[PDB]
Amino acid sequence: SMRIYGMNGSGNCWKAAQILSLTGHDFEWVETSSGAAGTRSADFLALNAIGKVPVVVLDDGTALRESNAILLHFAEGTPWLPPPGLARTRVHEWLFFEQYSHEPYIAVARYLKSWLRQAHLHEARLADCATRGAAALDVMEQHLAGEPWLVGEGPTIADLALFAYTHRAEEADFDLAQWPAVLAWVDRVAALPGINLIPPLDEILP
Amino acid sequence: SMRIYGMNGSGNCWKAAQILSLTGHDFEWVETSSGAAGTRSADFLALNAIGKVPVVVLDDGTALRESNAILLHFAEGTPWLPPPGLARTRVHEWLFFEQYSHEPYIAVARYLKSWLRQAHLHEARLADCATRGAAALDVMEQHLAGEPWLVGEGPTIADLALFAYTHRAEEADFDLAQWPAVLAWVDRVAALPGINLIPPLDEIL
Ligand SMILES: N[C@@H](CCC(=O)N[C@@H](CS)C(=O)NCC(=O)O)C(=O)O
Ligand SMILES: N[C@@H](CCC(=O)N[C@@H](CS)C(=O)NCC(=O)O)C(=O)O
Repeated sequence: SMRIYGMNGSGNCWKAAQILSLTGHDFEWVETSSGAAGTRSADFLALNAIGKVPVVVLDDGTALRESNAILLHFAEGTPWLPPPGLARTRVHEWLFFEQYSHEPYIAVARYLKSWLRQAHLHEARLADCATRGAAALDVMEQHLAGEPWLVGEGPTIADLALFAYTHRAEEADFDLAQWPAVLAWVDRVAALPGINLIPPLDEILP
Repeated sequence: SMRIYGMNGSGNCWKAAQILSLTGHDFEWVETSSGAAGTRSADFLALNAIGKVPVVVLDDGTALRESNAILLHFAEGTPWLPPPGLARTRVHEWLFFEQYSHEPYIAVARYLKSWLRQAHLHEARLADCATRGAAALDVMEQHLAGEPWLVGEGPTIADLALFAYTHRAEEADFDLAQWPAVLAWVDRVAALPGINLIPPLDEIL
């Protein structure tokens, strides 16, 4: 039976659970810690040498890693992933934008401020995050002011990939009211059948 | 005719030029500055709101961005990219690992040290790059010690994506002799027909 190794509250892990649920796959969740008892354990590194969650393990033992690769793997042949061509390429562009220009600022600031509550250890990092995260939101705003979805005329895994952390941007100290087209898109994605939100970290973390 | 907006010496821009030449596409290179005269100019931001090179613009006006998306776009239907399935997923995994775990350390160290020659101004960051870049090479080494290519039995865009900066790792002060499987793989990729190396940055300056 299929397993997701993940951390409760993680947007990257949410991507994996969300696409599995959207595409009709049953799975077992395995709560995995950070460090020698989890992501840096012998057993885990045997699944993923990179030492990161999410990892999805198929009933045949195959271990899949990288949240955006997991989105691509399970969305293949569904309306969540266009076929090769311009639309698929536009999806790819947003997924690499997400990993390079968005996640490292939004997800990280949320982690440091609302998960660890270590704002004080990362003043420099956090100011940079605030600036570069705002720039990533500006890119999303510019696009979503003119089209309601990231690609083509309907939702795709590009929307899922950027929704993962953007829907919880308040925990990274971003006020989405200042990016009204992004806010409207967050609401549009949240209203889609089958989409679930990450509850507030304060309510799910020990 | 097709254009590539890029920076000479850039590994990410090399990915675009390299896949276009491997797949038989002629292109015009357009050198693009960093900042108001290039990547942050109004004309360039109209092509790519992210304000980053490479950008590939087709004759019909279509502007493509993100070096790994550009690899995916032009490799589709060629031996460089398998059709959907497990091997194709393995390719994706390496492309995301490259962007998240490898490029931000190896490409950035190379740029700050060997392009800008400002190592003295980025101490904490470059120490972090040295540590995390080494970890990324360890992942590559563990794989490549057991097989010659990143995915399956032959070269794919996974190899191209990782080769782009790894082949010039010496400019970020990584000695590839210390990762012998990665060293062997760099030579293996470099020997494929039509693969061109990025010239040393000291020849470009
Ligand atoms: N590029 C990866 C990044 C995943 C990632 O950063 N995972 C984190 C949690 S959100 C992790 O496993 N932390 C590393 C550790 O604890 O060692 C992806 O999108 O899957
Ligand atoms: N994820 C991008 C990264 C590209 C990138 O970092 N390009 C830099 C090269 S210096 C850039 O254009 N930055 C210019 C700017 O931000 O103004 C890709 O792979 O294409």
